[PDB]
Amino acid sequence: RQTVVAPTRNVTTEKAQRLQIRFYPIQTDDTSTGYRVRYNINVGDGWVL
Amino acid sequence: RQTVVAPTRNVTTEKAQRLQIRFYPIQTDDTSTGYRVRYNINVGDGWVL
Amino acid sequence: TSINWPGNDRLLTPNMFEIKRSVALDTEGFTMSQCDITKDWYLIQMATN
Amino acid sequence: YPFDPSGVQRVQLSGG
Repeated sequence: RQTVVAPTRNVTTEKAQRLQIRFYPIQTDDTSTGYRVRYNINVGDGWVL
Repeated sequence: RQTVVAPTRNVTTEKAQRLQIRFYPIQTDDTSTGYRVRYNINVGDGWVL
Repeated sequence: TSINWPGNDRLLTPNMFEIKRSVALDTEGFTMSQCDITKDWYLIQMATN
Repeated sequence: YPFDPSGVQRVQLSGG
C-alpha cells in the first residue's frame, strides 16, 4: 500500500471566501423578443474566475 | 483643383468599438403622476461622451 | 468575402446597414425620427451630410 | 497588443 497525500499547504485560504457566488442582474431591459441581462463580475485580487 | 486630405492617422481606433450605445434603466419605479427612469452611463477610458 | 467594412461592432446592427425596419414589428428599438428609419442609418446620413 | 501592418487580412483586435 501507498497513499497519495494532499499538498496540505498553499492550496487553500484560511480566509472566509465564498465557494459559489451568484451574480444577480444589475440592469435588465425585458423586451418582447429577447431578455437582456447585465452583471458585474467582481473578481478580487487573490481570486481567479 | 485642390483636395482637402483627411487626417488618416491618430484620429480613430481600429479597436472594435460601439458607435452608438443604448442605455436602458436600472430602476424604473413607475407612479401615477410621473415615470422615473434611472440609467447608468458607463464611459470607459478613451471614451468621451 | 468576409471583411465587413464597419466590422468593429460600430452600428447597433454591426453586420449590415439597416436602412429601415418596420416599427410595428420593432421590439428592441433602433428606429429614429418617428418613422421606420433606423438609428444606424439616421446617424450615417446625418453624419455624412 | 498586436500591431498588424498587413494590407490584406488584419486581425479584429477588439481590445479594451
